[PDB]
Amino acid sequence: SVDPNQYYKIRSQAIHQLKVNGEDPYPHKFHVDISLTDFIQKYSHLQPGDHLTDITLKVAGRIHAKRASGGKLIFYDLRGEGVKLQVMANSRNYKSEEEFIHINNKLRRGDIIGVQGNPGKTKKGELSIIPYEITLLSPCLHMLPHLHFGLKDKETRYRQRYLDLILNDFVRQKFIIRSKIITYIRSFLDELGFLEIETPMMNIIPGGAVAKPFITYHNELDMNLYMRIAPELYHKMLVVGGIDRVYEIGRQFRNEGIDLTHNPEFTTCEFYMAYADYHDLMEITEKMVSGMVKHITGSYKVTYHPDGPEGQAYDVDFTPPFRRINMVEELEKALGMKLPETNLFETEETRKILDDICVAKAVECPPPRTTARLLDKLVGEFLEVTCINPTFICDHPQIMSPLAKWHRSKEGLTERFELFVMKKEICNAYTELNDPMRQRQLFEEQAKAKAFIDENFCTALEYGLPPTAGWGMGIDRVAMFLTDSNNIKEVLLFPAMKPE
Amino acid sequence: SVDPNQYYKIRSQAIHQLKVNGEDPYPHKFHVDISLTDFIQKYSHLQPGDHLTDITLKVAGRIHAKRASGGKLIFYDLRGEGVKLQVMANSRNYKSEEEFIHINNKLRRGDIIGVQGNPGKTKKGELSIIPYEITLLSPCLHMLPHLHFGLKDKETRYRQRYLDLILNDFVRQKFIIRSKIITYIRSFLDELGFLEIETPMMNIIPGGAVAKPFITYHNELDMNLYMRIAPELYHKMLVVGGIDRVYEIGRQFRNEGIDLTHNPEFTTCEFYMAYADYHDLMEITEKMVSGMVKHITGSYKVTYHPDGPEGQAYDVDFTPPFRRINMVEELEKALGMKLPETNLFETEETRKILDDICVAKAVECPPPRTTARLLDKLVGEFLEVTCINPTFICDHPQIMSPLAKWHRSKEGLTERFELFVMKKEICNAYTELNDPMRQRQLFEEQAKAKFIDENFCTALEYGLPPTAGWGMGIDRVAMFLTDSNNIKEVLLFPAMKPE
Repeated sequence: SVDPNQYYKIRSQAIHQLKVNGEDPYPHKFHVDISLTDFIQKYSHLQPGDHLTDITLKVAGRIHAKRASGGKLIFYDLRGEGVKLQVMANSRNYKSEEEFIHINNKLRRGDIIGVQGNPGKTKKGELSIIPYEITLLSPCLHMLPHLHFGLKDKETRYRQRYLDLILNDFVRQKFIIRSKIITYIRSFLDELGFLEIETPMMNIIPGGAVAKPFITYHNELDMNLYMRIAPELYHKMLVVGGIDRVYEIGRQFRNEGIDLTHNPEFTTCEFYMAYADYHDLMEITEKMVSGMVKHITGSYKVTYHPDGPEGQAYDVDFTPPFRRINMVEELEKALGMKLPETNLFETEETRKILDDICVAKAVECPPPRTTARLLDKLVGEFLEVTCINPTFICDHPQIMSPLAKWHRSKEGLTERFELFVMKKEICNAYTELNDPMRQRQLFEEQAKAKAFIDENFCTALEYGLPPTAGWGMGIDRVAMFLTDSNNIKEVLLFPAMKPE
Repeated sequence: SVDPNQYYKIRSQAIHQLKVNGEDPYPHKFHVDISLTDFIQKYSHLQPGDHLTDITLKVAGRIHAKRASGGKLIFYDLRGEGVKLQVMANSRNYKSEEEFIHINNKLRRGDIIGVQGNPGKTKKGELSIIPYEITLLSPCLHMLPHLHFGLKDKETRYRQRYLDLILNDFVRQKFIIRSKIITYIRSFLDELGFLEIETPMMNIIPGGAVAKPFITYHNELDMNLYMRIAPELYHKMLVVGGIDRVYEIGRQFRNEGIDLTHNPEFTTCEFYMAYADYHDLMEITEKMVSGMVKHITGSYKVTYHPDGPEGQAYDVDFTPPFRRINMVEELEKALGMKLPETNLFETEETRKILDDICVAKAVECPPPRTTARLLDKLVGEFLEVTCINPTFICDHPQIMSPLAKWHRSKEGLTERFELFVMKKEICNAYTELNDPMRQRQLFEEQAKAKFIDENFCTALEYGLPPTAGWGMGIDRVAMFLTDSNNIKEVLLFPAMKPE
């Protein structure tokens, strides 16, 4: 058999031969009279045997199958826009029989062609176009996988997305879903009077987050810049400036390991809303997420395959209202035991109480075994695994929530929630800090662990930030869950890949 | 008078004392019953003298002016959402007289306060809220500029945008316009069946563009990455994959000088459309841009100040159809002269004809004086300066358009256009190249003048349909539609040379 390299060499020669022969297989243009989708909807009503010799139309697409029948009849499987239309190339209906031979002899599977012909339906009842003229618009120089075998190797799909999209329609449907999600988010927030904003992705200071950053050098400034991890601080500065409702769906950057659940660049949505608290955002999140799912999917009911198409299937019910649980209470109810008072979560006596609880319940916790990390491990093992449907986990302790405002009624807790779906977090929200002295404390304590402080942002707080609530969502993970992908590369058009 | 640092120290102490005194001026929250804008529309019908003791409402905002009248009556100018509402704090109407004294003594200009009170209108006819209780929500610890004097120093405005927004409402309107522009573009393209996509901003190779790049090191990969200059190559790979219409409104990065018209990161919109040429995109561009202007501004007519509010004012008429000019033809018509044949633009004698023409018409052109650069200077001096209204400049010569497909009818020209507004280009479009050998040639020529995207060459070897591309600088469009002669005016947080 021919191998891929020999096929590519032979076909490049043929196309080169077409050029020198005055038949350049890359012509200036091909105006399409109608899309394949319109053609199918406009002419699906025809009866087996029909042929409209009175209507000539120009369509185009890519050849996926070429089946010769008798030598004066050829069938082409023409694909585009996720649909398919048969080209019944019948010599007697072509411009001329000599040209009919000439065009069929040059066309191969994968070629992009333009078809000018008549609508019709075969005797078997297959909607077809009877071509008067076929034009090779762009040839496929490479050998495509066997028809019906397709492209299944994930590494190849992710490194050649164009090939994945040529062969796999479900991949096209995935990225349509992803775009619909972002579009839906903008519609929802725009209708609530939020201003969609653009803030810097390059900053002079890295800031207090533990995340390892991308560093780049600015030659004109003789200075280093750091790629952003979140737009948070710029958004609140705009809230200080009087823009009460702001959101940004943008790229963030993390300089860490690349694998199936980690990409160096990713997409988040953050919004900040003056004079709201986390209960306001909870109601906002419920309506947005439930409405998104029903609008894009058709139902509140969604099935998801955490381990792959052949693995277990989980039914995820987005029917509002979402289940609401308070972290400490449900953790007590799930353990079947009373935990210490919430204002005692900083004493060492409660730390070992929790340490013992992890020992007794075989809950893994690597060092440091702090109260915060032990609680976090216990919650993930007793409360997050339970959250298959969308579930708000609420009122986290302060010792686990440094950035959030304190709870008004309950000592030691904060005004915070996390929305969990399929055991994973999909958005974070809490009432923000607006005391400039408290913000300076947090920046210094973050800096102490690093070894910077955003003095500009501290100054902005000194001018006055109103009470504000913040919200953040990972778009990629939402896209995974709504495209039934157990992998982040499935929802990234061009995922970062560890080089060959 | 007190200087700003002494004011900040005195007010910080006072707020600290409020804390230790159990009246923390940062309370958890303040629920607003109604926005200032809704309040104004709902209660502007009231009569001078009215006071609705039958309605209690909670509003909030920032104090911009505090004028005491007699000691039991104080007026506060409360601002928010770009609007303004007066608080007529009347002691007889407050919760209690001691609390009324206590709250007014702590409030200063700039403080964010919550007001619970009754709608009403004073005898002068000013819509007001009669407070039953005022709450300090966040104090302004810094001295603000004198009322009526505001913030005018551009450098200060750009380094403290929050302060610029506090003091200058026109700045708020500008960035509302900017968001409307991006939103309008998405609306237009989505309705034409375009898929809004996200393509990588980090790549392993810089690519052939002359642009100076940002380089960053990936530790886990032990490799350098380059910040993108355009998403072009990823979009066409998606068109190869069968997604015929794609667009991306995203950030690009250039590592060059920072000044009033240059920022290291900026926003463009690119889209690619299978089976279209530049005439298709010309009609698309006309409808999008004209419709955008009328939708956001209310008219096709826009006024613009290239040199500032006190300088010359230009009327820019976006009424379709836009004027269309063919570069070589109008350059001949404008020069009053016949140029050489369009297929002779590579001979040295045609280069010297043009060199002489620039000498005779005093058109500055620095070396190298190639045919391409001499034409470009002549076009900018004779054809682009005239383009005040939106004007399509079309059919550029091949010698000036390496990325564009060749024109079938006119030898030496390409299938290309540029949309010019106020003498500046705002979008470029042409019929793309899809011959994989030709793209490889272009990549090789780009590489010698310094790389080759082998992956993108392979994708073309699988087959790219005839496709047309389109690109627009959002920032420059935002400038022209917010009457800004400066890029920092349309960037929320512009890059700034270190103090």
